Amino acid sequence: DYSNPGHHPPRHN
Amino acid sequence: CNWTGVKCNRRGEVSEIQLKEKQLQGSLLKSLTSLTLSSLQLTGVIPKEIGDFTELELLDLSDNSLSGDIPVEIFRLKKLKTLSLNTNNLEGHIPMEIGNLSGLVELMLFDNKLSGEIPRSIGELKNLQVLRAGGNKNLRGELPWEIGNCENLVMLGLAETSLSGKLPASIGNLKRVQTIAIYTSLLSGPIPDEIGYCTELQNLYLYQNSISGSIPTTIGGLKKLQSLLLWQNNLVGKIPTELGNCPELWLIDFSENLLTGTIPRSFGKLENLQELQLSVNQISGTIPEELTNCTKLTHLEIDNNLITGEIPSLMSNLRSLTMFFAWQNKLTGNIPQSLSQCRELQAIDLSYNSLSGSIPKEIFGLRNLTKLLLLSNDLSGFIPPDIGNCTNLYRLRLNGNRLAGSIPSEIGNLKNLNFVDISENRLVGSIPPAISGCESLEFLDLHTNSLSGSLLGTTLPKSLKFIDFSDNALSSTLPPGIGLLTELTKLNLAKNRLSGEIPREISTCRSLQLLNLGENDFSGEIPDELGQIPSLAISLNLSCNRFVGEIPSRFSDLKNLGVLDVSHNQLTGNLNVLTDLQNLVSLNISYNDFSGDLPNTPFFRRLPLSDLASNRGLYISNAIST
Ligand SMILES: *[C@@H]1O[C@H](CO)[C@@H](O[C@@H]2O[C@H](CO)[C@@H](O)[C@H](O)[C@H]2NC(C)=O)[C@H](O)[C@H]1NC(C)=O
Ligand SMILES: *[C@@H]1O[C@H](CO)[C@@H](O)[C@H](O)[C@H]1NC(C)=O
Ligand SMILES: *[C@@H]1O[C@H](CO)[C@@H](O)[C@H](O)[C@H]1NC(C)=O
Repeated sequence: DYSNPGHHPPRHN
Repeated sequence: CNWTGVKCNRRGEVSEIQLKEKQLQGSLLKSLTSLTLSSLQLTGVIPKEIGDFTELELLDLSDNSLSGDIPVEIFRLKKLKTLSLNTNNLEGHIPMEIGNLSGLVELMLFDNKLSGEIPRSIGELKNLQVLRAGGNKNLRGELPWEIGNCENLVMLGLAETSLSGKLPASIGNLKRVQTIAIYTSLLSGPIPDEIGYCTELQNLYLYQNSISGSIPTTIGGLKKLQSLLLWQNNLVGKIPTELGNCPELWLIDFSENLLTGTIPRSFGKLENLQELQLSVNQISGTIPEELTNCTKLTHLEIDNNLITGEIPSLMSNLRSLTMFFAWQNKLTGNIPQSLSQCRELQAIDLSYNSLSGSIPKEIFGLRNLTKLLLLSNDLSGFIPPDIGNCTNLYRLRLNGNRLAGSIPSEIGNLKNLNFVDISENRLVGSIPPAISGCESLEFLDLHTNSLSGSLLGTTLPKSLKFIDFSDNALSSTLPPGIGLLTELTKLNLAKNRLSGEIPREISTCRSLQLLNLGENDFSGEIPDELGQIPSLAISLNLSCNRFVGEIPSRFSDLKNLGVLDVSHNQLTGNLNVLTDLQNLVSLNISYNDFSGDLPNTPFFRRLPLSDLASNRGLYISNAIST
């Protein structure tokens, strides 16, 4: 649908 | 008259038609004021004759398969306040004649095949409230200057389009706009300072563009501002202090920019901030203490920056924090025990810093912590026995530190622990039997420590898929009970003092793709059973041991092995058993007692002559013509 708004996906180790 | 879907004017004239969810197909009286044919699976062009219903105030064709252009004639309908064309296959330009719909309020073009530019004519629509054209991949060009003329604009979104250039200063004229969403587009240049004039702005989503320059200071004058998503752009300069003046702001995401300067002290005034993401920037300074005043913060991600100093103790004041990511910074000092007062913490990642001292035991009292990632620091001391208290611990990485002493037995208490990496520390003593109690343990990496003693099949939990004990002082014999681990994929025991024969029980680990026994004291003959594990695919490393005898004939069944290293042993006989392994990329046979001839195949010819020179009798032969 085109994506809904979202934040930066968080990355961890 | 009264039939379902049909509505009538008081004079008895057909007024509205509404049809939905009837799973039709194919293509598709003038008093009509409202027409909804929606979610009908309709195909074909929009009939050009639509423009003929002079009384139409509403047209909803959305959620169909309609193709072709948006007929210019659609714009003959002067009384239209709602045009809903979204979720179709519609192509072409948005016609200039759009400016002809005087009282248009709602315009939904989103999720189509549309192209070309937003016409300069939108400026003529003075009642327009919502314009959503997003999800048109080829909608292109700059947002026209004339957009500043739609004074009733509330919601604007162009997201996932090819919209480009700078946002016009005109945007500052939209005094009623609540949401500007243009994200994952082609936008470049600076956010215009005039955006500070949009006094009703709540949500600004500019993320995933090329936006450059700095974040305008004027954004701190938007008092109704709730969410600011500007992540993954080219943004430069310092984070504006004035942001601390937006009382309603709950979400700030600046992640993945070029920002420099300091995290502003003024952020302490934001009483509503739930989520602060600064990840992947050039931010320096220390985490300011006033940030611990933000009482509602759930998510703090400051990872991948230049932040220095100590993690403040007053962090205990953030009682709702579930997620704290400061990894890959310059943080020094102890991890504060007060961090354990945030009882909701799900994930802590402090990896890749200068943190020193002991791991404070209190952190292990957190009952909801799934992820503890402390890897690559200067941490030392013991792993606290309190590690057993941490009930939901799933992923634990302590690797790359100075940790000393024994792996505490109470780790056996953790029934959800999946993944544990303690590699590269100073750990001593034995791998504790109690670890057999971690029922969920899959990945276990103890490599590069001082661990010693023997190794028991009883000691390891049978769900393990990955074991790396390499580079330790481990000794005695590889236990027969190794065969109890049938899930085990990779097993790396290398650089230990391990001894004896390889137990035939090894054969019953049927998932094993990688076996490294290298640099040990193993002796005797390589068992035939070792060739009975057809899952061996990635590597078999037997090198730097005392193995003797010949390469077992069963080795021909190693049809999936890509890498084989037997080098630096006492092995004798010839290589014929290996000649048919078509998938073997890498063969190290050097420093053995091998002898005999190898065929002139390009494979063997790729073997270094120095490798044949370190053997007894090895040479490449040429076959006879016959
Ligand atoms: C982990 O659990 C242990 C055992 O229940 C806790 O140790 C006890 O703590 C209380 C005070 O809170 C003392 O009265 C007991 O004498 C302690 N017992 C033992 C056997 O040590 C420990 O505090 C918990 N750790 C964390 C980090 O919360
Ligand atoms: C096999 O083991 C030795 C000793 O640990 C190691 O140095 C060598 O690189 C390994 N061979 C391969 C192919 O990885
Ligand atoms: C054997 O050869 C492979 C490939 O050249 C190499 O990676 C490995 O280090 C070698 N083994 C030893 C013991 O040096």
